[PDB]
Amino acid sequence: GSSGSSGNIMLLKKKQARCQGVVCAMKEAFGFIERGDVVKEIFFHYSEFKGDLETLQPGDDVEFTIKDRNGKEVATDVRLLPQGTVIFEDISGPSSG
Repeated sequence: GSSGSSGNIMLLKKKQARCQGVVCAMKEAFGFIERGDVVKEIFFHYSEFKGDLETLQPGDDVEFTIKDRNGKEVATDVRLLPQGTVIFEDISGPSSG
């Protein structure tokens, strides 16, 4: 009997896709994100924004995931993006992401 309950072994977790842009609108309740290659924008609420509401300007790059929201397309679970030009360092490892 070879067929049965099997497990415990390497597991590949390759990334799928994502959508990011630039915070063009700055308000004390909600804002909008602008796209580069494409011209599609969405409405994101700061309440969902998971970052530093204290220091966010002028328009730090941000990420989001378009869902199948009924009515309009909004961005849920917004997460700020990393700095632009990366700088060398002495931290060799798997890194995040």
